[PDB]
Amino acid sequence: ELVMTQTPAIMSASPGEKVTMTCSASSSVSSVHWYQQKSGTSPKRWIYDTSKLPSGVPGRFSGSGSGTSYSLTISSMEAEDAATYYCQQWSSNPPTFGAGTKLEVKRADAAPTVSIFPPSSEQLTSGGASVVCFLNNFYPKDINVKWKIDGSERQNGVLNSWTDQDSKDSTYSMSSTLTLTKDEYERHNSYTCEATHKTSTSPIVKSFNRN
Amino acid sequence: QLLESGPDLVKPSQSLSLTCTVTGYSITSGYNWHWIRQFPGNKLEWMGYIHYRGTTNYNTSLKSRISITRDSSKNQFFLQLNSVTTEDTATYYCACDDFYSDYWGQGTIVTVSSAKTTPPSVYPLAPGSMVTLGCLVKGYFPEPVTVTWNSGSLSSGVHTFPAVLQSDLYTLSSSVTVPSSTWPSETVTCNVAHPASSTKVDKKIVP
Repeated sequence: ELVMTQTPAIMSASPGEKVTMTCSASSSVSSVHWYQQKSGTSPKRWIYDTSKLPSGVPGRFSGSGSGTSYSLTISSMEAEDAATYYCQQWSSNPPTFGAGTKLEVKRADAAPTVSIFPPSSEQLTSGGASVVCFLNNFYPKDINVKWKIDGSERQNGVLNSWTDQDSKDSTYSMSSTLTLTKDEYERHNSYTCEATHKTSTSPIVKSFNRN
Repeated sequence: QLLESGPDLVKPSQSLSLTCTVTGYSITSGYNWHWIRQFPGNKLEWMGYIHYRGTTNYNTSLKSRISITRDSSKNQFFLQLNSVTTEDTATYYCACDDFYSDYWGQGTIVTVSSAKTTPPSVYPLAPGSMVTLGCLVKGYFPEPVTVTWNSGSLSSGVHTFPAVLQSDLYTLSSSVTVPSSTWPSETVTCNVAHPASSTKVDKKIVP
């Protein structure tokens, strides 16, 4: 029941910039380990004994601290360092972990590529009709999609999902899916997927016509 | 080095069991062999370990439901968590380490639910200079599901989105971008696998 508070939860850094992440213990702890975890893989110990480095961890990384305050510092960031870092303690039982700090990598703003897709035949043959919309490779992550059927924001009944920051170009992608019944789908005509990001004053629109 | 294995869906109140088969080193020679899990939300929790000798050490808050044992002869150790509840749904990893070094497995998801396995329905997403193609995988349970394009030859330019739960069923979508002059000239197919129901579907994206 020894709480580890990591702050901030999310933070972004430009390549080459110094980076420091904090780990605050509710009660004094003698040691502290740090783990790195990238999207899709498993954690990997990054630092043991609050400040020692295991083979394979860049020297740009270093840890320090004592009592109830510990920290992980990156002297100079490289895009390869983007991941989530967890601190952990073995002083008390059980060996608690912090909630992790997600380190985002900053980069120039990039507009999203928008694609909209009408329901497929196979689906419409089961009474289903899901309209899908993809917003690929944009930055910053914060963006907002808006659905419109026959010119009216079809607000509720939408499922959105974000990918983690791309490891190659450092951007984000998202998917928006509005699910309807075959019958309600064939009852309307204009289907528009409207995306408002930081890269454009006016929203980027994309839309098919059921015909 | 380490690979985790065991059933995907386990009913509440029952027991959860996993096997970690190690290769390249005798688990009786050295290292501490741990079981660590990560809950949806990414919160981590060390569950326990067993020394090079059958001596064990468990997380106090699990002491009454957990058991870690091994089979030297087969170079594998196991994990049993009794009386599971939905709160035990997580990705289970096995690992080993000494003061200076650690090795982990790929991790294996286990869902604790009374819900029943449901195969997914794969639908193609064709367009309303590169072209963007899609593939909708919906109505399945539990996780995970795997999606590849053209059996993997089309790996780059692929954006597979995290599944979203709704009405006790997951829905997921995947996208791939290719040169306008490649599709529909060359066939682009999304391959979807859903092990919990032993499902393997292929949907050619038709214009």
